[PDB]
Amino acid sequence: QVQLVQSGAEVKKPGASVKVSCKASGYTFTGYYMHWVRQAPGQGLEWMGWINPNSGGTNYTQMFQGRVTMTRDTSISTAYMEVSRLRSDDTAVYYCARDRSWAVVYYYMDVWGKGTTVTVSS
Amino acid sequence: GNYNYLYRLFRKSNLKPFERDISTEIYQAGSTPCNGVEGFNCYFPLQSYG
Amino acid sequence: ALTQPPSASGSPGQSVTISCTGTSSDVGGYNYVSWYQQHPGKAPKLMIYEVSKRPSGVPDRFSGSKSGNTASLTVSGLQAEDEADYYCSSYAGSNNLVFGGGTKLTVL
Ligand SMILES: *[C@@H]1O[C@H](CO)[C@@H](O[C@@H]2O[C@H](CO)[C@@H](O)[C@H](O)[C@H]2NC(C)=O)[C@H](O)[C@H]1NC(C)=O
Ligand SMILES: *[C@@H]1O[C@H](CO)[C@@H](O[C@@H]2O[C@H](CO)[C@@H](O)[C@H](O)[C@H]2NC(C)=O)[C@H](O)[C@H]1NC(C)=O
Repeated sequence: QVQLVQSGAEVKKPGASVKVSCKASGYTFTGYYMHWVRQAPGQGLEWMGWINPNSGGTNYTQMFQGRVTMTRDTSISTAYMEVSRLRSDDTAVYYCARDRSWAVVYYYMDVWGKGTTVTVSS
Repeated sequence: GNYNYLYRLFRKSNLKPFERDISTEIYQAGSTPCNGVEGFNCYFPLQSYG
Repeated sequence: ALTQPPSASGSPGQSVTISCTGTSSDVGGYNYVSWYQQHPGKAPKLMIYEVSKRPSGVPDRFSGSKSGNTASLTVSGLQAEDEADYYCSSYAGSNNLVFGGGTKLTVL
């Protein structure tokens, strides 16, 4: 099993916060870097950032640095992605992804979660 | 669990006998250095056993 | 972002190609370009991980290689199993990865 267990769909008020959790299973949680990518239902797909369970270092794009934070939890073998202001522009299905790379941070993103649907309403 | 036990994976050079490299200084890329950021290039040197 | 043609067409048993016209910068000399296959309603999987390499479980019908600035992967002998859109990806400098817009593989 390399299947990622991903949290259920959440609906949020606009402007507020939301957190998405992905639970790793089967594979070694430590070295394998975990990226976070968003897919809006309109079109396309975009990449936010990664958390590594080994060191806990983060990186982000300019579009999300200072607006969204990520964290790990090695106790339950899970990593959390937090969004500060759930704008109406951010209604998307958020995907958590693993790289082929063992302890290095190449962006070879292989196995993806089932899809936590995030909805922003008004 | 049991992720406390770490081990060093990448180092710039092989250790001297009875050396104790406690530094988590980021590994060298081969390209221009990464002065405190992980990612593509200059990876993290430690690794948890699991 | 990486510019990309929107669509491609074909029939089962034929050969077609897809591409995304990234710049010479951030695609050509900046390697680790990868593509992904995404059915709607389900998670995608990596289909070409290096510039020209297939992960385990990839069928032999898929092949791709960068060509100067642009990158392209072509599929021959397709079937109903390949009715999905295809996204390309590159490093594009300083941990700032970008995806392409995505082209949809269509089969008659
Ligand atoms: C993610 O990695 C990039 C790559 O180095 C970092 O970008 C540089 O960060 C330094 C320090 O803040 C700045 O002086 C440079 O101007 C940045 N360069 C670019 C092109 O952005 C970025 O800071 C890292 N982000 C995090 C959260 O660690
Ligand atoms: C990493 O490199 C960046 C880029 O040079 C450093 O940022 C500069 O730091 C010097 C001295 O601290 C300042 O005089 C410059 O104004 C800074 N420039 C920018 C664009 O931020 C950064 O300090 C370095 N960090 C470490 C930990 O070495």
